[PDB]
Amino acid sequence: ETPPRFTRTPVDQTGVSGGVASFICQATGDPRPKIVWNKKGKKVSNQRFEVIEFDDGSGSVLRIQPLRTPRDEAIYECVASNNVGEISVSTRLTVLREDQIPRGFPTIDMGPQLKVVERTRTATMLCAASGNPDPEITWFKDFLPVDTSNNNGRIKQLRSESIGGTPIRGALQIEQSEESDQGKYECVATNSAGTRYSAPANLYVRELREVRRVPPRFSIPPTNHEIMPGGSVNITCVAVGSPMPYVKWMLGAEDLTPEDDMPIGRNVLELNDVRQSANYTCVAMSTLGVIEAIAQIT
Amino acid sequence: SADGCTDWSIDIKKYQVLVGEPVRIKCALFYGYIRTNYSLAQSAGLSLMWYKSSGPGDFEEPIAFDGSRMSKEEDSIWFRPTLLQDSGLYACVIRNSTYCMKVSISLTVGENDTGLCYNSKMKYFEKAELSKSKEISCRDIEDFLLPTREPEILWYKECRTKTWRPSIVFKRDTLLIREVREDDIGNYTCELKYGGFVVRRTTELTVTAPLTDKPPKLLYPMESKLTIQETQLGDSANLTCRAFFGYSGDVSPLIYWMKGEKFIEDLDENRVWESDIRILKEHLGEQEVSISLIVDSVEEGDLGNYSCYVENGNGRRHASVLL
Ligand SMILES: *[C@@H]1O[C@H](CO)[C@@H](O[C@@H]2O[C@H](CO)[C@@H](O[C@@H]3O[C@H](CO)[C@@H](O)[C@H](O[C@H]4O[C@H](CO)[C@@H](O)[C@H](O)[C@@H]4O)[C@@H]3O)[C@H](O)[C@H]2NC(C)=O)[C@H](O)[C@H]1NC(C)=O
Ligand SMILES: *[C@@H]1O[C@H](CO)[C@@H](O[C@@H]2O[C@H](CO)[C@@H](O)[C@H](O)[C@H]2NC(C)=O)[C@H](O)[C@H]1NC(C)=O
Ligand SMILES: *[C@@H]1O[C@H](CO)[C@@H](O[C@@H]2O[C@H](CO)[C@@H](O)[C@H](O)[C@H]2NC(C)=O)[C@H](O)[C@H]1NC(C)=O
Ligand SMILES: *[C@@H]1O[C@H](CO)[C@@H](O[C@@H]2O[C@H](CO)[C@@H](O)[C@H](O)[C@H]2NC(C)=O)[C@H](O)[C@H]1NC(C)=O
Ligand SMILES: *[C@@H]1O[C@H](CO)[C@@H](O)[C@H](O[C@@H]2O[C@@H](C)[C@@H](O)[C@@H](O)[C@@H]2O)[C@H]1NC(C)=O
Ligand SMILES: *[C@@H]1O[C@H](CO)[C@@H](O)[C@H](O)[C@H]1NC(C)=O
Ligand SMILES: *[C@@H]1O[C@H](CO)[C@@H](O)[C@H](O)[C@H]1NC(C)=O
Ligand SMILES: [Zn+2]
Ligand SMILES: [Zn+2]
Ligand SMILES: [Zn+2]
Repeated sequence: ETPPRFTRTPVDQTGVSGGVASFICQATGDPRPKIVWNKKGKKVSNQRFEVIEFDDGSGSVLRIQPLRTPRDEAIYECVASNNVGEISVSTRLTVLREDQIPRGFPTIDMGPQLKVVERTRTATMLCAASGNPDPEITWFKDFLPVDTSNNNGRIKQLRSESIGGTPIRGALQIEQSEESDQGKYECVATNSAGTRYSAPANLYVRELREVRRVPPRFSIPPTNHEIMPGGSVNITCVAVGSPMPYVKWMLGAEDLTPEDDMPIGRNVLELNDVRQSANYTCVAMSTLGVIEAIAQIT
Repeated sequence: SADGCTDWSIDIKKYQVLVGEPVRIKCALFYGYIRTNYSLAQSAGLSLMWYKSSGPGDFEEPIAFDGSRMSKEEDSIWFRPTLLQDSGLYACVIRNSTYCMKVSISLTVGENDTGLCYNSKMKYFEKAELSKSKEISCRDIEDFLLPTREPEILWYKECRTKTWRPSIVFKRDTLLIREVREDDIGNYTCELKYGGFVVRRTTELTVTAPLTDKPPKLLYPMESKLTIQETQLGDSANLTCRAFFGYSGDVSPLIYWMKGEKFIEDLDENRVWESDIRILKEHLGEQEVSISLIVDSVEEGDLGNYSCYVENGNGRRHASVLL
């Protein structure tokens, strides 16, 4: 048997009226501790306050769904209670005056929009936020924060890499979508001045569907031809797929077809005045994949 | 990844232009998602391909450019002029053998509404305060502006040519009002000629009263007086709070109830609750609102002083009634 040990401690924060406020408090111990939230020293009991526990069993989240500012502008306490000991921690919740907000408060330029996705296919949610100190994007799923400690699994986080003067984009990408991912999704922009929440967006996972897209394959691969220095040759390379791939001719690591008129599906390399042996390669690329096949001229 | 690209769903920037207008859409990847020149991804061995789908969920297809109407230049696509058929989603994709990233750019081409010089769906929106200055600019015309040339822009109010008062400056691509009036609400259409094609941008201006230096006004209950209302224990009791709110920013007004010191959230149960901030009247951004406190079933403990509180950045006011 062990006393409670805090693994995650809530942090002070500043919200906005009508927004939401989420405090996280995780603790480990044997037996599993029980978490209790106190507002102004008073255990919370309210329609506006929802206490959602992790499926880990260790830890809980206090959610203030509407913020009223004078009411609930206060100091809150997370108390982890064990069979053998009690440990407590405290935080400050400032609900800022919706009239007065600092210039660089984090704002949601664009939230996540509702999405419906096939089973076992990657579903991605986008968020765009900005502030005078460039914010940090976190994600809450069904009132609980989404944890990707590192990119070990399917639910990866994508971060924009802007150079400045642009909104920041954070994306929640779900690879190999299980059935259990559907529900409310909220993007949170955290900043030193305050934190702001995006409007919720439901993810709906539905029926598996037919394979519409097929990766590119060579229908007519380039054929080897052996014409000697006098002659001229036309080499045809045709690749197909769904979508149809762009097909370009390369010699080694040099691009031979221009980037503005790259043809679709079929590219014919016309060679005049050839004199020396070459290893030309036809590259057929699409959004699904890239493939390359080599024709040798001797 | 080799098997699957990293899709950035759609970009925040949307292009919406009238048909017959030249427009240039550029890859959002270089301008917000990754830090790289276009010609710097090309040097590193990455290729730039464009796809087009008619809708957000519909299938993507390759594009073949002709160079005259639809020309692919650097990291952008040029439409000279756009056609109604050009609407849809244009996916910017950069990839090599192992890397792949893509994002979708929305492009909408439409006709202007019947009898007007703009499409109501495609408008800019700006706010302004009375007695103060407001500058409206013709936005998103960088590609048409020469720093050494005057754009010769015409401005219309309500799709009609009007005579503008000398208080409005009209310098280069901007219209500046030195002192705004409620008369100044409306739709401003900016029209610029470029290469024989007319480009337009339309802004709708909303006008409000200036930011208040005064606190809210308590109508009922009156402050500095105690109004009495007591009822039977069996029937319900309703208490309304009417307040006037000057324009302190387009925002939800701070009007709430308080019983002595409690916030009507502690012992409410299903018995006491607030009225949900009905908005009685408003004009020029000033709102007359009301919130009532209701005791549905009366008890002896409900009796006592109930105080309505009203607050903005300039101050607050409380007034109380008795049950
Ligand atoms: C958005 O709405 C506006 C409506 O205001 C529309 O553009 C406007 O009307 C027409 C468009 O065809 C253009 O005005 C032209 O003015 C020139 C002189 O500058 C005239 O020569 C033109 O008249 C010709 O057509 C007449 C039709 O019967 C003939 O009788 C006449 O002899 C001429 O051949 C023409 O009227 C101009 O583009 C504006 N004008 C003004 C005043 O704003 C626009 O087309 C709409 N957008 C779209 C995408 O349709
Ligand atoms: C394809 O492009 C990507 C992105 O430019 C290349 O990945 C970079 O490669 C080197 C070392 O691997 C570094 O510049 C970065 O650490 C890599 N970035 C990422 C995101 O992987 C990749 O090498 C390119 N592949 C080919 C074959 O050219
Ligand atoms: C500015 O343009 C809008 C339309 O783009 C006008 O809005 C219309 O106004 C009247 C009543 O308000 C009706 O014709 C429609 O119900 C409105 N349409 C829309 C889309 O709101 C508006 O009146 C114009 N402003 C001025 C001052 O004329
Ligand atoms: C309680 O009584 C008040 C006053 O009669 C109600 O407020 C009015 O409600 C009517 C009908 O919804 C509106 O037409 C008026 O504009 C309201 N006046 C104000 C100033 O709010 C209130 O709706 C009642 N609430 C309940 C549910 O009992
Ligand atoms: C390569 O393609 C071009 C265009 O389709 C053809 O014109 C070439 O063949 C022609 O054949 C001779 C008889 C003459 O008409 C001349 O114009 C071309 O060389 C073709 N070259 C091949 C297949 O070697
Ligand atoms: C073509 O490629 C093969 C294998 O990479 C190589 O052995 C051969 O020498 C090349 N020929 C020329 C002319 O580069
Ligand atoms: C981007 O391109 C310019 C030339 O157009 C170059 O001078 C500059 O160094 C590039 N930016 C880099 C390498 O960060
Ligand atoms: Zn008025
Ligand atoms: Zn008037
Ligand atoms: Zn007082």
